[PDB]
Amino acid sequence: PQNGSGNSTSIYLEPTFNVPSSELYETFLDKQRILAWTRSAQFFNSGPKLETKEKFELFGGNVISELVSCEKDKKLVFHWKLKDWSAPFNSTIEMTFHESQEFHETKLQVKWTGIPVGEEDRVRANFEEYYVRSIKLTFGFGAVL
Amino acid sequence: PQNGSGNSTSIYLEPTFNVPSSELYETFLDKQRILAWTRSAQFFNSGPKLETKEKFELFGGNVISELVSCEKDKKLVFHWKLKDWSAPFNSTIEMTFHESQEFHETKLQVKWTGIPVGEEDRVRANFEEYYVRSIKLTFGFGAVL
Amino acid sequence: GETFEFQAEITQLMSLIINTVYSNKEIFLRELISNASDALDKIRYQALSDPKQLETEPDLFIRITPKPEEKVLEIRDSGIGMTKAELINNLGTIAKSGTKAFMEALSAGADVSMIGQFGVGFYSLFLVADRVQVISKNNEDEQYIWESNAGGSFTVTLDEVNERIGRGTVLRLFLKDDQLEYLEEKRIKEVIKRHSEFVAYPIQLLVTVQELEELNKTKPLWTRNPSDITQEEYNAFYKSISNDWEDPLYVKHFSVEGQLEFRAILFIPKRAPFNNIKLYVRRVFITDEAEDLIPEWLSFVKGVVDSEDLPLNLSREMLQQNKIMKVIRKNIVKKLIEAFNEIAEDSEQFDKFYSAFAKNIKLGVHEDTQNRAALAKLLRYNSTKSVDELTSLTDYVTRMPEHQKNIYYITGESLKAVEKSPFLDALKAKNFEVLFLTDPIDEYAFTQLKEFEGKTLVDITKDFELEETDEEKAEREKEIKEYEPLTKALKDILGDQVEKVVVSYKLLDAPAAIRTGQFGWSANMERIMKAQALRSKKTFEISPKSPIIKELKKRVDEGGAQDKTVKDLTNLLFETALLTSGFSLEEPTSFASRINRLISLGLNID
Amino acid sequence: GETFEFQAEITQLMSLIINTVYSNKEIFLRELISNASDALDKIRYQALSDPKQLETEPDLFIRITPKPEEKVLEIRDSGIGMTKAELINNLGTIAKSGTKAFMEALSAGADVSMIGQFGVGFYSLFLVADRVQVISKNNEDEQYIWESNAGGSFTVTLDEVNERIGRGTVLRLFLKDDQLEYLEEKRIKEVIKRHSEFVAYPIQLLVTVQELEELNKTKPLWTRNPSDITQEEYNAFYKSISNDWEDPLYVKHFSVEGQLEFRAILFIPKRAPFNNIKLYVRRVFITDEAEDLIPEWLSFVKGVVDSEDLPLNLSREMLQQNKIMKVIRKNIVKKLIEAFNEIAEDSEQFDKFYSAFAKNIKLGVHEDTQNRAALAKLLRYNSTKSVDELTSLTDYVTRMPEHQKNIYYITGESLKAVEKSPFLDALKAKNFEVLFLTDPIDEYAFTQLKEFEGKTLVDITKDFELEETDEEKAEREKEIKEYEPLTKALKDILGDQVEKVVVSYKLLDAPAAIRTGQFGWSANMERIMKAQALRSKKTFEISPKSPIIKELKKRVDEGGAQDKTVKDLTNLLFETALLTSGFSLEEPTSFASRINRLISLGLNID
Ligand SMILES: Nc1ncnc2c1ncn2[C@@H]1O[C@H](COP(=O)(O)OP(=O)(O)NP(=O)(O)O)[C@@H](O)[C@H]1O
Ligand SMILES: Nc1ncnc2c1ncn2[C@@H]1O[C@H](COP(=O)(O)OP(=O)(O)NP(=O)(O)O)[C@@H](O)[C@H]1O
Ligand SMILES: [K+]
Ligand SMILES: [K+]
Ligand SMILES: [Mg+2]
Ligand SMILES: [Mg+2]
Repeated sequence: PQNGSGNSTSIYLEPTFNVPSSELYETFLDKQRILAWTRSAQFFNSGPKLETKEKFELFGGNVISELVSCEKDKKLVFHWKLKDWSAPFNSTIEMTFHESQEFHETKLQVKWTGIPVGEEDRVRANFEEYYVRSIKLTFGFGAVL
Repeated sequence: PQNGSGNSTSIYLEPTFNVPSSELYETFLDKQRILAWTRSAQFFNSGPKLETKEKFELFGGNVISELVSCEKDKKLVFHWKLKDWSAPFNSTIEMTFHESQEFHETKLQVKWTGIPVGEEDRVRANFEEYYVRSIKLTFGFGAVL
Repeated sequence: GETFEFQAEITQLMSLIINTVYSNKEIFLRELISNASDALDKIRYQALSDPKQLETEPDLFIRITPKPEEKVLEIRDSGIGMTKAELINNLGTIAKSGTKAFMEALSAGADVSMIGQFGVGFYSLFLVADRVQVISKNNEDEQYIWESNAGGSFTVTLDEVNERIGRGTVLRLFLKDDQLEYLEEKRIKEVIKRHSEFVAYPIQLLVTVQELEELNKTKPLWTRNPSDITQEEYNAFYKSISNDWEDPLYVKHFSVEGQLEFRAILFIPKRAPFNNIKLYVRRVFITDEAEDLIPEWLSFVKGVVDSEDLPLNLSREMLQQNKIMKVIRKNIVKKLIEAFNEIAEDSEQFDKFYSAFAKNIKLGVHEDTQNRAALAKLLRYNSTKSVDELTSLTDYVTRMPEHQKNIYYITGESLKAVEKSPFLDALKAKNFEVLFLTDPIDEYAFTQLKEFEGKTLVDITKDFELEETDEEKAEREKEIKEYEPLTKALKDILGDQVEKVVVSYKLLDAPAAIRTGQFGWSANMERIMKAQALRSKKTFEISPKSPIIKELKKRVDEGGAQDKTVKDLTNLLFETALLTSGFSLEEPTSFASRINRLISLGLNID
Repeated sequence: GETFEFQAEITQLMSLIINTVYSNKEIFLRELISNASDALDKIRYQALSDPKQLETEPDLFIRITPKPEEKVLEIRDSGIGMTKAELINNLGTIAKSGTKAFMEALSAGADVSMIGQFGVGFYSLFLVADRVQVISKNNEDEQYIWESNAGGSFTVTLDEVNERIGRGTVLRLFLKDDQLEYLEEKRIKEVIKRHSEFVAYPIQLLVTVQELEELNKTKPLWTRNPSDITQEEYNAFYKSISNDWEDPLYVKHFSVEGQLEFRAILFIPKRAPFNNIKLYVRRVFITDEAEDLIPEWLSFVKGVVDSEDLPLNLSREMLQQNKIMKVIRKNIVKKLIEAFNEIAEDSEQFDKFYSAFAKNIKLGVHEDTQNRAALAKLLRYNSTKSVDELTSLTDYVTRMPEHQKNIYYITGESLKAVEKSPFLDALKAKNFEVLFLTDPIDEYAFTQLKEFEGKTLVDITKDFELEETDEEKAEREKEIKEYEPLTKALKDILGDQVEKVVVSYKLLDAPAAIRTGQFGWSANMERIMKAQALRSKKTFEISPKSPIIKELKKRVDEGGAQDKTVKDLTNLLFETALLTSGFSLEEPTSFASRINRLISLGLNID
């Protein structure tokens, strides 16, 4: 048969952060604050905040992301793709904010689609460490234990 | 062959404490200071400090010890015994103090004898918990993490 | 096509069963005791129907005779024994278990529960011995000798040189030249106290005159009902399964029946070190390294778990991956949750349990999400209405007035620092009880719980609002705009040290204090995060009813908002209130220098 | 006498090798892929002497074609293939390994290293399949079908309906109804990524349009020459053994060729993970749960270890206890200690390494002893002469004057608090460099080291004696008794808060300071112990030349030892020294009340 790649899959994560949606939304856009919880960033635009259809490399250039669509403190859509992945593979992260004023927290519903079947646990095991725990430790958005 | 028991064995411990040999010597004799790191002690004599040929129960009465010989800040000889042990089994524990002036520490060489062969590793693992780490965490005679 | 039956290479299968099955080589004593225990159960099952089977050997025991001068470790039992055919069919055939056939031939409903069910455990003795000289004797056969050296064949000869035994099997093991450690006294007792400690039959050991010492004095308590077991028997059982020198604080002995039948005797110690749960199948220790059996936060309890339906490994050193683990894991937590409630029913016994395992109860509220509400009822803390005795969260909501809708608490480094905290005078005036949190792990549990019986957990150190009358709010809002030039003046002085300076009416006596920002780490949490050896926004608030702040109000009216002399006080008052709220003091030398200048003024020196 | 050869019950041995061993069911793919790898090695060894053996099929691959329509998991390879006689002897006999026999027939100096050495790995497929149809085809025989139902016999029929393959074996695995999870793409790739990721031969997988995807694209690097591997190839290899997204910081690829020959490619990540070292035997993943393999403080290191002479068990999931893993533990630490030295030779590369694993290096100095002196060379800290850049303990001794015999350091909560501590001016007058310890794990390493190159580690926060001349010691002793009535007066005021009040000349710019003592915990140590989630003595010192203490000397000369005014300033100066020395106040409320009184009189508030 012909040589090719495999199909894709999708995962769902729901981390809870002790921070309002006004500050958590700026965490994923402020380049000076993105470099804090990532320790490695490569922005190609001189703008201070991320814009639509703006590409940027993270973690020594291995993580390529691009902001496609975003609403004011409510929606965040990124075109996440790993450098180890092949050319046709490309994923899309859909972040939805579920801030609850009763407990003073925000549960960021993340609907991640487009990841390969062989990497659905790789990008998930690193998300709770490079995206969830890294923000909760650098900015202190909740106790880590 | 008639029903009886087994032979005895001996061990050797030398834990390092961050306390002068004079102050560590008073820790094993002062009744008010013994209850700090033991949390359970029953003394039978009226004296405020331990004396020679004086029996006392520790840890709810399961540990029966007796001070039989001691020198001024240098030697501490007891008669350690467990309630679970048989009648002929009466262990003898010897504590020799060695103070290190250049490092400001005290290595308590323990020459323990008379321990049954079956209860050798039992009284050795608990000695680091009920005697070594109990004193270091109560009076601050060592850094335990 | 042609059909062929499966075959086995005997010369190569023997090397696999012996060398490449068991991780350790000391388990050979465990299996030979298990084989002796099964043989004693066979002759005992026949004794219930015929008492004459025990006339030859009345006593049932397992004797071990080490011989250092002969390099021989004898293991003698008084079981049913093996006849001439059993030494060839049962003992001579790999994977043939005569014990398994005995359990299937007996009547349905027998009380016996034998151990051997595979048929390859006997060959484990060759890991430490080159040649074996098993001697057997049955009531319905003569005495024979089963000699083998783990080779391709074995030899069975009529015994005409050894002593005439009544009934049982004598296993003479000629140990290897590099396995002579099993001839000592301590090494034999170490293996028995690890794998064959709770054998139903007495295990005798010949130690040096010659005497016999029993190595299994302590009998298993999971074979008896909890109603006929005394308290002292649980103390000796706990001091045998664990090396602890103290009696257990509480004992939970339960038994689950139905689809899954297992018994467990869980003990609660009297202290904490700052796995423990053993597994027993067929009265034989299997393993104690199953961390999935019990949660990590609940790993302070000890005890054993007895079961008979577990799919044990061929080596019997562990068990296969199965869905039964989480079923037993659920029943262990369910019974220990109820076990903690039985201790909570008492006052003196629960005082020792909470003072010794305060960390473990609070870790379950942080980690576990299913029993978080059940563990919240076990928490005990101090409060403004309970200074000496520890109060619970259930007793807290009973004293809450009709208008109070939240549970207020406070964290800090010590109890003396929070009992006189400047944040309590506001709630004590409104008769609102405030809990006291003094351990570093308290805030980690209150951050996950966030609610108890519908009441929201509110930290008074963080920013929060209290309800008040509409007449009182109209009088406070008009007072804020009066202090508005003063609040903005203190912002330019402190700069970025605080987010903002606002008037606060939750401070009566204290001149000023620094709050948090309703989000992130509090004043105490950041102190814990920066103190871990292996591992936010603040708001400055002033009290308008204090003579110090009232004096600062007239200073900015005369044109002293940017005055030099007032900066020495407002910066000192800010860093002083940081110590009362629990924040870290940056550059303590500059704080002490400004204090030394005021001390010099008190001593009339410049 | 009567000699009998050992036998094996077929109907019982077949169950002991399926439902009692192989605790995990996903390892059936690990054995079939490995068996296909051995077959490809046999046909490759024959190609060196006869190239015509590969004319039937030139490609060497292992193809897996799932068929959910008929519930069959087909595994096809192009190996050497089995004849009709080999399907009965090598495949139909338990514990019979035709691969093991091929290794013994290799010529002198062979380089091929085959995997199969037991003869029971083939029967593992019955864990998930009820019946298998093994279709083999050899160049020296016809194409046959090996069918069995895991019962007591198997059927060998001539193939007349399946595909006429050129060379290799096709295994039709009719998976069980409860084991249909292995028919999906995600589950198959999960097993290959876990066990058979580094197979030398390409592993093809049919992904449904029908297309093929190679699963083992990342070839192993331990077979290649370390000097011939580029840096980018180590980065791609690190992304496969670990799920990390960052490129490795440093790579240590060594090979020991002593009595125990093994390869190991140890990687150093860029960020701390707060096992990681995998074990491979003949290109097959064995386990990653080796306890003694790597120390606790060294767990941050990642990589794999490939060995050949390891005691694999029947399940091939763990190693036997043969007292050999401590040798690998010694060589791993030996090479990683030298690996850290090579990073220290580079300035920028060590800054990235030390900033990421600062606590990991200091943790080894606490527990490890044999390499405690080697890890001391890696410690970097700030000091009075190295405020900007970091300095090592070796460079510290080079800057020590000829009359300095001790290494001075200071602990604290932060760097800004220790750079201006009043304990530095005593050593700055002597031109003595003092290290700065800002991490909670710093003191745990210095308490176990206690000496570096013969120089004793002395903490300046603790009591210590500084060298002085006879001309100055006669002046100090003359002034100590002058302040003796003052030191005793300050003792009755504080009471049991301090043990004694001693006139200290190691304080220049500060009026007073507090030291814990000579032994026991320091000021910062007790603060860390009282702040851990899972979890004293004080000596008061005053400066005799400060204007505050000198002004207090005349206070007691006028009978003011018990004066009401001196008590407020003494307690204020005492608690102020607690903040500069690193202690915690007993109650911040009372400390703020005394400050608010001085602020009131500073504003002339009556
Ligand atoms: N000491 C003994 N006395 C009498 N019969 C024995 C003794 N040891 C072994 N046998 C017999 O020999 C058979 C073989 O047992 P063995 O090879 O040890 O495996 P098993 O005990 O039957 N099953 P397992 O323990 O799981 O390996 C047993 O079933 C008994 O019938
Ligand atoms: N896919 C295959 N192609 C050709 N021959 C095979 C294949 N699988 C197995 N064989 C042959 O069948 C024999 C039996 O192998 P098997 O029962 O799988 O155990 P083993 O691989 O030999 N040793 P082990 O892997 O440790 O269990 C092998 O030695 C080969 O000669
Ligand atoms: K047998
Ligand atoms: K085979
Ligand atoms: Mg057996
Ligand atoms: Mg195999």
